[PDB]
Amino acid sequence: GLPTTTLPGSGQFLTTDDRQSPSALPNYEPTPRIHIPGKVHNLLEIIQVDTLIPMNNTHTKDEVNSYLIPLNANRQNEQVFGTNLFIGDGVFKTTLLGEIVQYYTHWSGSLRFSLMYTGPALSSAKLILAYTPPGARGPQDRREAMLGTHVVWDIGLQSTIVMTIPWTSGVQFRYTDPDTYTSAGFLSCWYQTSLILPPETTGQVYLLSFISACPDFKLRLMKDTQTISQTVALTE
Amino acid sequence: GLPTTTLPGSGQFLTTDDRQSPSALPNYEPTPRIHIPGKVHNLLEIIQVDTLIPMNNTHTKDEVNSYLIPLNANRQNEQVFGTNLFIGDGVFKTTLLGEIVQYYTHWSGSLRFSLMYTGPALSSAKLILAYTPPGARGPQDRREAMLGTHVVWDIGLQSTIVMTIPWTSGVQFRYTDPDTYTSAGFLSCWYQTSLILPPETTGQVYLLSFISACPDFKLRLMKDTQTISQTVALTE
Amino acid sequence: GPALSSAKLILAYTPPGARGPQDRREAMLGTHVVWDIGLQSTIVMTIPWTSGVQFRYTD
Amino acid sequence: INYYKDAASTSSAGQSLSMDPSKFTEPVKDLMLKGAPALN
Amino acid sequence: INYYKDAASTSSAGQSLSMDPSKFTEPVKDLMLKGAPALN
Amino acid sequence: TVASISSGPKHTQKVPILTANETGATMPVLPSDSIETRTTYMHFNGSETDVECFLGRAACVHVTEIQNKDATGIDNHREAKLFNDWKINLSSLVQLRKKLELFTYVRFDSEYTILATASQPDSANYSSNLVVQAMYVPPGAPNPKEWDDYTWQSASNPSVFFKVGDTSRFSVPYVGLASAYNCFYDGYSHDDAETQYGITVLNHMGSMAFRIVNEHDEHKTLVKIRVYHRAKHVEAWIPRAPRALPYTSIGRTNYPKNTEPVIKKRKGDIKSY
Amino acid sequence: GYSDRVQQITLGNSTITTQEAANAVVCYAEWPEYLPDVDASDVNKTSKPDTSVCRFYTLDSKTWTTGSKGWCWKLPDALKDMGVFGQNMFFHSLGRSGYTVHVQCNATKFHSGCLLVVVIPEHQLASHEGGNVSVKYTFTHPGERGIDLSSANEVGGPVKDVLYNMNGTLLGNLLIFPHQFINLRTNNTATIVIPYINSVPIDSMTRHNNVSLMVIPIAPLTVPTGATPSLPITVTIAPMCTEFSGIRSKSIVPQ
Ligand SMILES: Cc1cc(CCCOc2c(C)cc(-c3noc(C(F)(F)F)n3)cc2C)on1
Repeated sequence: GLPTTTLPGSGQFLTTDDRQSPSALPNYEPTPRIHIPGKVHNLLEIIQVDTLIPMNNTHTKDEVNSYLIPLNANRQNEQVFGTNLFIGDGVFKTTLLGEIVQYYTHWSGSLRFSLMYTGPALSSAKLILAYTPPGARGPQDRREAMLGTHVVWDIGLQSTIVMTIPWTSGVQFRYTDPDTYTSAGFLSCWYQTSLILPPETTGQVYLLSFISACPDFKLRLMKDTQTISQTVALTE
Repeated sequence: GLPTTTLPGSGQFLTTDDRQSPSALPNYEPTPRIHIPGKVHNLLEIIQVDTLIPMNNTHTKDEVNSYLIPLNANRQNEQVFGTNLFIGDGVFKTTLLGEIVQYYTHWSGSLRFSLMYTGPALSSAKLILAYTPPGARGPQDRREAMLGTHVVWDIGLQSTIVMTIPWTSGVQFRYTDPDTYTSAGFLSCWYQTSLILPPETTGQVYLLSFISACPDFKLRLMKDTQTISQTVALTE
Repeated sequence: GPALSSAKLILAYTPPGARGPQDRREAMLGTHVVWDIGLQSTIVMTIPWTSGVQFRYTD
Repeated sequence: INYYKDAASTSSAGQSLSMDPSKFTEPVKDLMLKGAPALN
Repeated sequence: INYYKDAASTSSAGQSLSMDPSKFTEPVKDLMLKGAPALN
Repeated sequence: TVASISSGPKHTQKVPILTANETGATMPVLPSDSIETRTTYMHFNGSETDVECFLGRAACVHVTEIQNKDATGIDNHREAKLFNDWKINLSSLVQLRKKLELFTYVRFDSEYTILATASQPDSANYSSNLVVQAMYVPPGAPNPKEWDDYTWQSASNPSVFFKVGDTSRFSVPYVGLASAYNCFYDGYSHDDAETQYGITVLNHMGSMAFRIVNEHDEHKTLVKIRVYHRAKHVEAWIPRAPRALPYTSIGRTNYPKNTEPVIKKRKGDIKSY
Repeated sequence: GYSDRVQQITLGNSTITTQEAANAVVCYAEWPEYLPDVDASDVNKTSKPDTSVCRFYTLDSKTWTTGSKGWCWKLPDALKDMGVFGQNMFFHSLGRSGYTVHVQCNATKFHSGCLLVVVIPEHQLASHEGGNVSVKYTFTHPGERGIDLSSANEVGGPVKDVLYNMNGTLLGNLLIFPHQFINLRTNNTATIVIPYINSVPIDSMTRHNNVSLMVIPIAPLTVPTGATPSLPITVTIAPMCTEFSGIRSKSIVPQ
């Protein structure tokens, strides 16, 4: 008999431990693997795919319309939209990025924010997207927004503009859960010139906004999400 | 003393675990082995031996007659017999194949179904055996059966016809326990021409049917069978 | 038609043995070309020699 | 590694990996070739 | 060191370390170069 | 591994930030494509976001109950909870379900941990040392009818015997009939007008029965059983939209009627911060 | 002068052209292929009709109006009645196939609108009744007509809320699936090549729909002053690398 001394923790069940255990089905031969396209190895792989942002929260219920960012003709200087950058809440909470991000406590890296114009081909416009890094308020006019990271977007043949929100922070990681010290800043869009519609054309044109992560992205400290729950066990 | 940490599961008795244990009879010398014919290494070995199928269930009790498939003279087009292919139930349930198959949860492979004619030598007949793969109903006439896997059997000198039920499935394994998604199809037999008896010969001729597995066969996930039980422990 | 107009048509060739198609679905089942009207103004659809006998009468 | 002196105390043997059904499927005196008439 | 005979009983696999997002991010037929007009 | 390269001023015909999302592609645009950057390193591998790690921890997948009490006169042991069973499935408790449903097909080995805890709601002179028996009853195996059936002999079915208050642990190889488990299934068991729809017809894994081996004591003991599942040697295919609305049933994608909006509504403008 | 915008696809005796495309998507970057021996289970030699089934079939056109919610088709269901492909579908126990989906919708440089064209593998629909109600066979087998998301619920049918993808997930995240947009100002066609995706080598083509195709208006249709307030949308699908196995009687399916 090999002399041993059991240590504290013996008999405990740590849901996170990774040990060996006897197989209840010895000699069982599992089914052969066959090729299946679309294999996923890391969640960081899929958050690089962008999905639509319900930037237009404003409605009384979930609607296709919450994804449509309204643009108005012949408006100058004015603001198109705005939002803080707590990717684990607000407009981002239901996106694929926000959804996956909420399975972790910490995040870091650069975000990829895109805008696709859907107005008529014969219309034109120049908008300006701006990222205001933490430390100051969300910009209240174009001049203020323009002083920080921004992109002047000329609408045309190439329908989409991709503005990056470069990782701008002192501490190397932020909490996915909205935390002040760890705030990411603000995102806003303004009319650089203005939206011009062609003759016989009337009303509203919309912008579609997307969000995804850059290969920059890091996510850590896995945890349960606030995006799902139940009161009783489900039954068949 | 070697420091250790006991893990969850300690003290458990998994009937399926395979460990070492002290011998209660140290230095005991077991009896020498002698040669004994008929050694069995794998159950897949014996299910390749075919046994009789009680295809003729129809009786009020178990009888030699449930193994006799009646054949009638001067009948054209008509059906001789039919059965679904749930090898773990129905006609197959009591056969060696069905019996062994029920000790496992999953099965896959090809089945070997045979028919041996026992009518007089001077009689003749041509029958057609058909296998209808899953997705359609059991055939209701020869034309329908003939559209699928089949064998036209000419009765003669060689008394037995061996029709294979080739593994025809999408999913690579099926449940031995009758399950719809996992159904194997149908088996039927019809008169290709008809049974002709010679002069001074009268009545019924019978067919004997056999079932066995091809080397194709796979069986997995061992389990208890529904073919045996008791209410109280047996005594001497 | 005018440059600022648009259209998508489908040309179909129905080889012998069946009637002239009576609707798009029927025509679409045979040799065809979906033509997108645009910059290149002309669509060229070939009527490939589809026959058993190697020659036909002009009459 | 075996901790005990007796053979009986060791764990399971591991797949025989022999598998020859013929002693049960073809216990005939004269070899029968698949395809050749069973009764010549 | 593995204490059990079956593969299923071993512990976690360890980082795949493959990581190729392109099958989801760029599943396009004609390769698109960053910087080149998306629609030429 | 660099996180960002050094990148300076720019004035080109090459516009990396102008794309066409209607192509269906997400161009890999980087910060260095739109701003002047400095060199930084990743110092990160992404270990914790590997699917092996994501599904690689134990999650409670089922809670059930059995009890030790005099069986005398009980006509339905199952109903009396003299023994109980669980129609095995991983979509009853929502936390693990949402994770698994992040993919369409999933393949892995499973490590189970069963925790049994005792409870004596009314007058008892002591807590008894009960032994639980968890037996796996695959489709086709005879189901127990009485807490002390011949079925508990478990000659071929695998089963564990462990003390209440203790834990049971073992792993199971990938037992799917196909090459992978389906998290979703847009089909039926056969072409029938009334048959069930969804993975309900695919995930037919039998069930596991639990019972307390001990005979009854004077008092009654309530034993609660919790099953935990940990996936290992993971493979996942076809990522999908995460679940947004609450679940209503095991296996179906059904969501409750008159459900509340899941997307937050702004306390103000679309211009609000 | 080759462009991402101009394309030609020829399958069998059918050809498609488009002068306003936006490249083309190949699901998970994998082109369809036949079933290799190493992955096969079913021992039957398979049938490959080739050009007689691997050709473009055009479904009935849909009408996009200012109030359209979207449409949903299922494969192979949508082609269950298309020439020889359909016949083979019911005469065989098993089958496997890939497809080239081509959605068409043209307007003018004055119109505006944006359709999301996406392919969803194993799109298991939800019952509008909630609880544990099922969705009867017929309702997930609409055939060529497809399911109209703006139509009313019906007993035994699926929920049709565009916002929840008919399955309890949000519309905005449909982009994780191989998709493409038809943004009238840029586009006029969407093309998606679908490889066979399943957890089994081959499968029943009547009781299981491998993927469903959805055409969903995101940015609503907008027509110029006094113009017809509608636009037609046409869906053309061509099977590719189609294999059939286990030929027999021919299924008789619900309704
Ligand atoms: C999806 C999905 C994947 C799975 C795998 C279920 C595994 O099913 C089991 C379980 C839960 C337990 C045992 C088992 N073997 O021994 C025991 C005992 F200890 F519980 F008896 N349980 C065996 C199988 C095949 O179920 N749904």
